Amino acid sequence: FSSLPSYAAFATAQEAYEQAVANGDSEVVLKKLKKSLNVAKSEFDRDAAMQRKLEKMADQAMTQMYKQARSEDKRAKVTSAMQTMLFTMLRKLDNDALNNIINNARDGCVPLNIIPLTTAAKLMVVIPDYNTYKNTCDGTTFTYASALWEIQQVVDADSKIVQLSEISMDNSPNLAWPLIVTALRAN
Amino acid sequence: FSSLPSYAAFATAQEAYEQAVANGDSEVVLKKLKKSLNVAKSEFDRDAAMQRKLEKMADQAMTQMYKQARSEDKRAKVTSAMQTMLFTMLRKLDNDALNNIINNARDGCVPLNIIPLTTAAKLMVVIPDYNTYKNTCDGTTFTYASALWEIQQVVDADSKIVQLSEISMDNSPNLAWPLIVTALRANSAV
Amino acid sequence: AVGACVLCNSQTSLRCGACIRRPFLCCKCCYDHVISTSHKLVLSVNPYVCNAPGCDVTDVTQLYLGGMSYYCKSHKPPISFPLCANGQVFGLYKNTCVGSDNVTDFNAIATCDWTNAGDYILANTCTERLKLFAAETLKATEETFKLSYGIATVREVLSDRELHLSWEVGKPRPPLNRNYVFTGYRVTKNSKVQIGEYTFEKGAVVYRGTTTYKLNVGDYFVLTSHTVMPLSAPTLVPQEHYVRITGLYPTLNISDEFSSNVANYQKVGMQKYSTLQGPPGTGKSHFAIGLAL
Amino acid sequence: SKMSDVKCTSVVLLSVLQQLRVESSSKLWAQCVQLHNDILLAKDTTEAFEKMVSLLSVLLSMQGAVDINKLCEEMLDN
Amino acid sequence: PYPDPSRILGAGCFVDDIVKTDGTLMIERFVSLAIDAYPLTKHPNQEYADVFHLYLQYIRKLHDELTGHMLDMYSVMLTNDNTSRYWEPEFYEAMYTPHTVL
RNA sequence: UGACUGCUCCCUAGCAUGCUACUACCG
RNA sequence: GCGGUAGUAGCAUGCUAGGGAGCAG
Ligand SMILES: [Zn+2]
Ligand SMILES: [Zn+2]
Ligand SMILES: [Zn+2]
Repeated sequence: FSSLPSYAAFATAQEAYEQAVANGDSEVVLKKLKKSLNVAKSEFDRDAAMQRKLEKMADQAMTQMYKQARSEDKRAKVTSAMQTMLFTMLRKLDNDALNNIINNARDGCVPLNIIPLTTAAKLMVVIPDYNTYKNTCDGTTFTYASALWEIQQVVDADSKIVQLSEISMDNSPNLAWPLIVTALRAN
Repeated sequence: FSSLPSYAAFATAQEAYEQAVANGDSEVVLKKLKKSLNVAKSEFDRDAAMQRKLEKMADQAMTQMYKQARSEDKRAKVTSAMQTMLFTMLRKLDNDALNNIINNARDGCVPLNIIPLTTAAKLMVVIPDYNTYKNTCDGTTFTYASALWEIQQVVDADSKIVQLSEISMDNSPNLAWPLIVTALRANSAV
Repeated sequence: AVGACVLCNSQTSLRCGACIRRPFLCCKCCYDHVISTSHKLVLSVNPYVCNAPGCDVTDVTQLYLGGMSYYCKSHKPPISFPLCANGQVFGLYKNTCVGSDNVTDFNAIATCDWTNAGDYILANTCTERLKLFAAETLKATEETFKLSYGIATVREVLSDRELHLSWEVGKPRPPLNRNYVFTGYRVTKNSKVQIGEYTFEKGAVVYRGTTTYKLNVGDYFVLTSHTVMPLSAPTLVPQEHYVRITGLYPTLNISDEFSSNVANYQKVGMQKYSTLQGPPGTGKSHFAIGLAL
Repeated sequence: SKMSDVKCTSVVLLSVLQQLRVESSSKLWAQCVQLHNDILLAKDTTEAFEKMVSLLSVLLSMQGAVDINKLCEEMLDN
Repeated sequence: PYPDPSRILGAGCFVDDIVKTDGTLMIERFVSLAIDAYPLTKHPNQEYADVFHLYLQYIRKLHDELTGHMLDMYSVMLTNDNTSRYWEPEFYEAMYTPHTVL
């Protein structure tokens, strides 16, 4: 704390008294010098701690306000944060069935109900283009979620039944394409 | 802190004493200066301390009385709210059936569990599944508590209207099953 | 909370307490906002006001930062340092601040009633973001001085297109044409109820029907306005002409019925933004289709 | 380490599903809660994975909900 | 007394509230959790002490993160006066030695 | 929508006591 | 020459009040 007038006064008094004492002198001069020195020393010493307490208190207050602002900010982005985190962990898991269904949904082939686990029960998906049908459906079997399923019904956007033999490269582009395959889980 | 009653005397004595010191007079005037200034500062000390104590005492008293006033205001508003709630719920007592069953008592006292059982106008039934449904409220009118009730509305756990034509054995697994049935007292109260 | 004061290029958490849009001003920037004019109240993450019960101090120039709180002048526990001191106001970003050379931007255009031509003059003598602040404040003043007039209502109804109309308590009436759509709401006992869109010009009160209506008792018509949110993208894009016709899907045929289209087609080939000054019949009818084909 | 990962992923997935107002359908919410509670009690890491597939199918079969493709282009899921 | 390590780790990893998935906002949670988990360092099994050591290292990391993360964008400079006591075992060893304090 | 107890850690404000220090009065 | 008294500053100790958090039945 060397930026206060009290420090300047105390330093000048210290220098004057020290020089006078080192020069050598009587008792009355020493007494007068110390009576004029100690008041300035106390004046300096009070502020020397008051300033420190003020500075640390200000630092703590700024810390607390930063923490409050950050918490208020954080509690307002939870949906996006959670979605990003979930997909990061889904990457890190690295499973074949999960990767299969995520890529299928990313290209457009999403399911319509909860995927069953038993050797029975119906599953319905939507196939929006011929390329997805070429990749997944070949023959009369269906490969989805790293499993095997058996096609039993095909329905178009007009809800008319389409037989499996109908679908072909050039024979397809005269149809309502968002097909709906309903299959059951092969053993 | 600058216009205290003793401030004038203290400052005037200090100024006069320091002028005498600056006059370069003998040591007796210096001793008188020192004594007078010492006693002046000593008397200024308590005048500067007691006032500061008193101000803080007064501030504490003001704060306490303000919070007391706020507490009284809150009490008044909660009293008004409770009175309003009681007088609002009073207006649905059906004061003819209640009077009819009160007068039959031999001294005016009746169990509380039989007041809704004999004077209520509406009945609500919660049904877990279809097997329980077909044994309790099958059809459009059923009997319970020695009275006849007729159905008025049926909703599901999601609070959406459900028609009785689709509450069947085949269509049972397609409903949010905690069904709620509402009926009215027939021939009696509503 | 944490926004942006950009003239001093300073992230801020402060804002002027009594102003147009709760504008964001940094420490020194809030300071010369509160000494060049009279705005002696600010808002931070928490508002600056003495925290003892029953106390009341609007001013900030004499508050102190006490024990994780704020205290004041008339009711003074002064074990603290003043909030407003040393050319700055206490807050975050108290060190990473620059200041403003043009001291009187807000002090000039945010201090008048937002109706003089000087507002628009300075708005055109601004930067892109400064003029964005200007435009948003013009929308704000439009709405805030539109919400100072009456609400028309039909209490007893007459034949459609000729009704009766009483208005409000003491307020004046705005201009008369269909500029202000009288699309209010109806109240049954506490709630708002379907009303439709109306407009009052002729008054016996003749109405123009944006829809066919069956007016009931009390039906109230007035424009109820929200406030336009701040925008995050610039208005105009800086002028940068293209290197080539790279990234285009060219065609073979050339428009012939339009006799001033081919050179302008090439212009769109290497022009980034395009404005012209024309009455009806300046390509607005056919040149858009010309580019479309 | 392959089991705690799937339990944490299941917790995050259930949180995401709850954020999308799924509990406004009692049957779907009951099924999701049952699956989530069954995953956390698993002991072997095959049943947990099939239940995880079943639970993720609920989120995938909601068209508007989220953007699978944007959330896959942010240096995230492949 | 010592608790089940799984309980301490579960309290560390699963929280109610969203604002408790940012350790810098609440460092006093982990101090209490490490107080509860101190006597695990005398257990003959080795992971049990590793729980306490992991908590101490996480506390130090959170403090360093706070100081640097606050010195960077703002210009407030933090001090490490009598804060290192929270990542040394002597502050926690004194809670199980018979001498009433506070 | 958030019960009754017990224990412990952290921060601030006040009170009481003690230690040291600096001036001043008194004998 | 020693002690007493009156303010002022720093430090330590125990309670009361307010706030944040942890564990147990
Ligand atoms: Zn202002
Ligand atoms: Zn600024
Ligand atoms: Zn005050």
